[PDB]
Amino acid sequence: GMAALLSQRQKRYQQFLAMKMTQVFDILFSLTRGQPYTETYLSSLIVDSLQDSNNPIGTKEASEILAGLQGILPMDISVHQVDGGLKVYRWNSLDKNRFSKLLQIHKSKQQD
Repeated sequence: GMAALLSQRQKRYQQFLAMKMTQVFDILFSLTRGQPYTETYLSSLIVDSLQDSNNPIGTKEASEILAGLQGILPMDISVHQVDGGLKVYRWNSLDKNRFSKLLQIHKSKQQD
C-alpha cells in the first residue's frame, strides 16, 4: 500500500545517494588538493559531471551530498563560512578505501 510505496522509493533513494556520494568523492579526488574550492564551483561541477536525462541530480542535491561527505570525512575535508555565508571546502590527502568503509558505517547508523 502507501506505506510500501513510501518505503520502496525511500530505499531506492538511499542507494542512489550513497552511489552519488562515492562519485562526488571521485570528483574531489581528481582535483588539485590543498587549495580552497567554493561550494558553488563544486556543486556545479558535480551536476555537470554526473547529470543525464535518466539520472537527474540538482544543485541542491549536489550541495547536500558534498556537505554529507565532509560530515563523514571531517578529518580529511574542512569547511569554512564567513558569518554564515558561502561554504568553502579544503582537503589535503583523501583515502578512498577509508571513505568507502566510513560510508557504509554512516549509512547503517542513519539506516541509509
